[PDB]
Amino acid sequence: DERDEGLVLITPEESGKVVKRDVNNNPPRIVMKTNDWDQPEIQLSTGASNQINYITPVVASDDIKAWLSLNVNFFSILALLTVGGIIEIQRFFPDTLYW
Amino acid sequence: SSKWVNPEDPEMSHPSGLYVLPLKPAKPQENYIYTWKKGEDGSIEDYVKTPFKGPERAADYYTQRKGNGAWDHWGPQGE
Amino acid sequence: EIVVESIPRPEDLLESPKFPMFEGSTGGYMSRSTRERHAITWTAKDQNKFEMPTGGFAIMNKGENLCYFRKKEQCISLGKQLRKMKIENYKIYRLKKDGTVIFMHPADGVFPEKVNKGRVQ
Amino acid sequence: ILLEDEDNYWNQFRKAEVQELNNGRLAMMAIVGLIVQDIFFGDFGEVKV
Amino acid sequence: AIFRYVNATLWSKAGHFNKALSKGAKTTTWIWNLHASAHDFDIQQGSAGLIARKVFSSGLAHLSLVFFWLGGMHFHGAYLSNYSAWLKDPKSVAPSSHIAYSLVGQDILNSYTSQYFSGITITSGFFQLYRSEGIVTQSQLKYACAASLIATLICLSGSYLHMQLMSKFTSFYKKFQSLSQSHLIIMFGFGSVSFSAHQIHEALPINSLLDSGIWDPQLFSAILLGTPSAITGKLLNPSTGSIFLSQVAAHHLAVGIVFITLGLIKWCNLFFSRNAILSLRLAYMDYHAQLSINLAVWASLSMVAAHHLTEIPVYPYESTDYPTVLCLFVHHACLSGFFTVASGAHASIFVIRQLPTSEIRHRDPIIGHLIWVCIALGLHSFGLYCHNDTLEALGRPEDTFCDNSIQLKPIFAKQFLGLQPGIEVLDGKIVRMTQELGTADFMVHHIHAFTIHVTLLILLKGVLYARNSRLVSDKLELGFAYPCDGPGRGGTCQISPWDHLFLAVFWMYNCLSVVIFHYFWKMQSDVWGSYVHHSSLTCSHYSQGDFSVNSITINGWLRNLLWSEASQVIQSYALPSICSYGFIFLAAHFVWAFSLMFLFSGRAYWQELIESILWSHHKLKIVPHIQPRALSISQGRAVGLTHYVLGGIGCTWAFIISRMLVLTT
Amino acid sequence: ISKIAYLQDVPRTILEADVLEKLLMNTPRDQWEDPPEDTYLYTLKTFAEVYGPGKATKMGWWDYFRLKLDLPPGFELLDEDEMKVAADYDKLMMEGKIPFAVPGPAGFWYTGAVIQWKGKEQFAGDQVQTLTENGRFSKQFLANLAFYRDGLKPWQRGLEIGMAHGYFLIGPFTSLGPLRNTPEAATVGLLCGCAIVGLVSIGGLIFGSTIKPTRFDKEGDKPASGFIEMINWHAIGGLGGAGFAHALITVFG
Amino acid sequence: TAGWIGWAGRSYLIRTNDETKELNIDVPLALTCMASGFSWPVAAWQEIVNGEMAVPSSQIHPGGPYTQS
Amino acid sequence: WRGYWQELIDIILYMHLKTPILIDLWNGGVYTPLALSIVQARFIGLVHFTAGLILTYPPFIISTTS
Ligand SMILES: CC1=C(/C=C/C(C)=C/C=C/C(C)=C/C=C/C=C(C)/C=C/C=C(C)/C=C/C2=C(C)CCCC2(C)C)C(C)(C)CCC1
Ligand SMILES: CC1=C(/C=C/C(C)=C/C=C/C(C)=C/C=C/C=C(C)/C=C/C=C(C)/C=C/C2=C(C)CCCC2(C)C)C(C)(C)CCC1
Ligand SMILES: CC1=C(C/C=C(\C)CCC[C@H](C)CCC[C@H](C)CCCC(C)C)C(=O)c2ccccc2C1=O
Repeated sequence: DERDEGLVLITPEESGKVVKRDVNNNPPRIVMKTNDWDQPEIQLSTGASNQINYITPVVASDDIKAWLSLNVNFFSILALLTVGGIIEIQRFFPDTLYW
Repeated sequence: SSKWVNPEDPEMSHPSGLYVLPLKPAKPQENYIYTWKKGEDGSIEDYVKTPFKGPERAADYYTQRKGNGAWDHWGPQGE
Repeated sequence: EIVVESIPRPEDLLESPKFPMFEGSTGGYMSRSTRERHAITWTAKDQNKFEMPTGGFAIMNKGENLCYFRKKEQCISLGKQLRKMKIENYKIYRLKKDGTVIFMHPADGVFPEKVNKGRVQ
Repeated sequence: ILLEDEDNYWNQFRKAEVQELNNGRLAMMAIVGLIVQDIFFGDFGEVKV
Repeated sequence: AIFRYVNATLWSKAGHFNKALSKGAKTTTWIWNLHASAHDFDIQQGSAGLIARKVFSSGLAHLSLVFFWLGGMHFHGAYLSNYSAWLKDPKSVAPSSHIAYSLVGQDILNSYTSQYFSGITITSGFFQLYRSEGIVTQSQLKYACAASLIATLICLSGSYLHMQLMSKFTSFYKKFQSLSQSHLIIMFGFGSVSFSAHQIHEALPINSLLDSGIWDPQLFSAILLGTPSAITGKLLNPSTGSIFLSQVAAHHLAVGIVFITLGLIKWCNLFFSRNAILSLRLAYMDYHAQLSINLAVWASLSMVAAHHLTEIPVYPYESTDYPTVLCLFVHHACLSGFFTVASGAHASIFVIRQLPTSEIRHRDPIIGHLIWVCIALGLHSFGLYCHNDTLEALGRPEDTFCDNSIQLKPIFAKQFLGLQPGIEVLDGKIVRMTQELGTADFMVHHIHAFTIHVTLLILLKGVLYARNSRLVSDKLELGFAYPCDGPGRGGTCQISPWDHLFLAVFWMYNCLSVVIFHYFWKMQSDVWGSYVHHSSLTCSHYSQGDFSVNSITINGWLRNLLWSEASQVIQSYALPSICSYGFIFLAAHFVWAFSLMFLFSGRAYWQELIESILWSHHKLKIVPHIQPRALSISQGRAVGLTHYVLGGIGCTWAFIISRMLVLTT
Repeated sequence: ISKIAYLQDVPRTILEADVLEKLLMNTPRDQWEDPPEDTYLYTLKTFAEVYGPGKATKMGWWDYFRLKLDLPPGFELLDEDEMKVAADYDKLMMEGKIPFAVPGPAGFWYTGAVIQWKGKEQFAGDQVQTLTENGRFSKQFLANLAFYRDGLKPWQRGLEIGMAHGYFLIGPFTSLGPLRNTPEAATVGLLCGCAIVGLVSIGGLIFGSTIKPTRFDKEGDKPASGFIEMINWHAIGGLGGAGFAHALITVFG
Repeated sequence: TAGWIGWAGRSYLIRTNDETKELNIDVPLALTCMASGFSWPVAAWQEIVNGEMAVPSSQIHPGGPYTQS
Repeated sequence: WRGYWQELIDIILYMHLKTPILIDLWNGGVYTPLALSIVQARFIGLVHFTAGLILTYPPFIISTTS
């Protein structure tokens, strides 16, 4: 994990025993396992810290492409395009005067 | 290994499908009904089980039932 | 080899130490209109809270406990719950109108799911 | 079916009884006063609902 | 706090939340189960902390959705509406912030609302709401829309953040004392005081100027100035036909003060009877218990809103905007019914998942007496109608129950407003008129009581017999939503609380349809209409006062209400205004009939038909590996119920709205 | 207690002493060792094992804010009196006694009385006690009904019941019948009431011929003889009561 | 057009032969089949003639058993 | 369908057996009331549906053609 590289991540057993500062000069952070699939680990601060904690989610173009490949998005896009095409045909050639 | 013996067809198993013969009581319970029992001092009880000489309802349908089985089809061992 | 318990008629056994501590409800058997009963007797190492098949909850005595119901279905459901609690000594009896006691559920003393010798299809 | 001598907290039957008696005594005095005042001064304690 | 675990990888898994969906897509039942259990956060993978996380974040996301909808309403009012024409002359111009395209001749839907505007007449009362709020400019409406969109974005951000801010240690959602105190003092008390301030400082001057006739920008940008000593509600704005907005502002100030006082006495512990409610406090600290209680509270408040929005006029010109008041009443009554059946459902779920209260231990007497009261109420109330029908058909009106014949006077229906004699009118319309109660009102009210009691019977039976019953003793093991226990013991169809709701919804819909018809016919016959000239007016009502004479018979309901008043919707095809309403009438009839398919048929026939059909696909090598399956039993019931209710509601909606639109224009 | 490491010298900032005492009192004793995951005590244990003397003596502002958000305040936990009241309630219900309450408007009131909910037969749902059926007044009233009264012959029972039934039955037809406004309203109502008495007595005869109740029968008598006698005398009494009501109506207008 | 839709679809199903591909569409292959379905008349007649369209009824489930086995 | 109605019938039977006078005469043992079986209810609902549908037309045709 690149986000926490250079951070001193102490287990709860070592809390207070380790006081070495981080690469960013922050104090060590206590890491705990939560047994939650959504948040497997949570970190607490031993003191005031100056560190980057991104709130944006990690989204990959491959993941987005897989989600759109899901049959629902594929067929919904197909049906939306078809409905738009029929509506535009009705707009451009109303009343079927050619027939 | 079932002690029950089928009355209708000895080769087959008993319809009950049990393996231990029933236990008869020392004295069978006698027919009773729940009624009031005025206490003779102004009191009165609500559900007092009191003896009843015969069937509470003498209909043939009621009296034909012996409780031996679903159709009273269990042999003498049922009692 | 199996011994059938006395299991006195519920109308005769008004108060017994065996009966577990339960709340009571209108879901119990109708005493005025029915006479056939089913008794379930088990032994518990500790008082575990359990749900009566007839309405509310109950607390089983440490030692011998006895309960009365109207249907083998109620007795068997309570027995399944006891088995979940790891009480394997429970027995079920059918009580006729006249007091005859018929040992029913562990018919041969071995639970039906477990194979036993002397059983024929 | 009542158990007056029950040592539970939810056994305020004495409270209920005393409430009954006090309200009844007050109502006795009130009704006698209303009747007397109506007979004397024609005042029946008109209510302004 | 750790946002590195939120990735779009799970978006394509489609079923990660439910462990029972691990064997992905072996049949179409898998798709249906995915959808059914999508939002059942309790049975999903995770922990209680995750359940709380999902519940709160979903609440915030729905808040954002509602804010988006409100912002869209404001935008439509600002840019796609005739609000300017309506404000200057509300009577002549019908409200319309709704415009349709000219795709396939669809421009016919737009109807004449003003000289320069053509569109669809709206019935939500949003124009009256804006007028009450003091919104009189496109800029004001635009900034309201901007505020709504900003609130939408804020709520969306809050949901996304709280999905990770709240950890397994999070417990702020279990602080019921803090939650209730904060909501009572700030959300309600301070909210009401602040809205009273808003009214006093913005709406009162603007509304007074509008009533006078002033439309000056400088004025638009001295309380109790015009209100006399007359009790509020006893004197309506002569130029607007609604309660004085200064009286409304004083009401909100008083309500906020009362809420703050209640909160403060609770804070000081002045309330003493805590023990009487301690049992409920311990028992009902559950998601579903709170959901049921809140749903019932909001259902009752919605019904009270439906009644008061019409009986007590507070919005400008909403009293004379007959389509608006009718639609508001009907909408809020329907919401009341739906949220009440919801409360029943989640009460059943709470009973299944948690220990019930001790009133479940004498459930047999409760439901038995409810059954008896339902039977007696239905017998008497509906058999009075049947007696009237039979006797009138035989030719003996003197033997029927009516005002002229045997009459059932509602002695207990007594006045409390103490209004002055007469009616209140505003520009050729009856803004307010006393409703006179007689035999017809007696009969219809007892029909209402009967239907309410039967719906309550179904819901209460489902709640009380959820854990077990004489029939099946392991209903708790079976769960909440199962189709049956089997064909045994005679047959155990629809023994589940889910099915009890499935029937209570039918009964709620029946009750609400009767309520809607009663309100509609009574208002048309005895309240709404015009007048023809101390002055005495002869009031010409839209239905001509036929409720009191014809409503006493089911034939009268069928003829004078459905057949007679369906002339507008049935003959709406040529008319540009309501041709859409006629088509929706027809389509709703179709959908309602189509629901009977699922309501009557069964799973096995369709499964066998699907297999026979799939034979040909396999023959031609069209092998769908998501094997087609017939809808489950519970799903078939749900689909049938949804289509049934939607079709019935659509028919009623189109019928009433067409009638009102045509009559008022 | 002293044997619990994390409960020793918990810093005041993490949790106040009084609130900690209240939380321990509220929590079951057996859970102090290792509380379940979703409990205030579990949160306190997890955070006291990491923070306090001999450990991290500082916390980030946001971490401390969240800790104070998710730890309980004093007023959130139950009081001694509240816990006692709840325990007494549960003990009563489990013992089979019910703190009497009557439903009111969207709720129920507590009358302050403790009743014996369970009857003589504990497992019998027919025997649960209620004032309506098991009170002294109700017992005496039902026992003194004609159907039940002691020392009554079946003919006496039937005669009294029928007198009552016919006497009240004539009235509905007299007042609300088709001929209620005609001069023969009372007589037509009497005829209709006698017809109703006859129909119900025929139904009772069918009941006694099919089910044959034997509670009124004398010893050594045909089954259902007493019941049939009672039903016949109910028919007689219904005729008599209907006639008496009609006579009173006619004589006194 | 309808034969185009049917052919495309049948061709995707034959090419994929997997419930996982049925659920998560292989969009490249799906588009390829959609484009290829334009010659469906000739392709379908050729497959019908050559026996690649229909399989013998003995290779598929006939239905429920109507007699004793 | 049948389960709801069977439970309702059970409650009604409980009320009848708890009624003071009726219990001492009617045990419920003979012809014990029960909810209609699944097939019985299917048939009864079909009969009601058919009767209503068929019999509501002749009145209409007579009214319109007379
Ligand atoms: C104690 C007493 C009493 C009692 C009573 C009773 C107990 C009654 C009962 C009764 C009854 C118990 C009755 C019965 C009835 C019946 C009915 C109502 C029937 C019906 C039927 C039907 C409906 C059928 C039909 C049919 C035919 C015929 C043929 C074939 C087909 C069918 C099935 C359809 C009295 C009041 C007298 C008086 C006082 C004393
Ligand atoms: C709950 C309630 C109630 C109720 C009541 C009732 C239910 C009543 C009843 C009543 C009745 C129901 C009555 C009756 C009476 C009767 C009578 C009074 C009769 C008499 C008779 C006679 C006298 C007869 C005689 C004779 C005979 C028997 C035969 C031969 C001939 C001669 C004539 C001799 C009330 C309303 C109060 C109100 C409160 C509550
Ligand atoms: C019809 C029916 C089916 C068969 C119905 C099925 C399988 C539903 C078909 C689902 C389709 C594939 C979903 C796609 C949506 C529609 C095709 C949309 C049509 C929209 C129109 C406007 C074109 C059941 O399985 C069933 C089960 C239990 C009780 C009743 C019934 C029942 O009534």
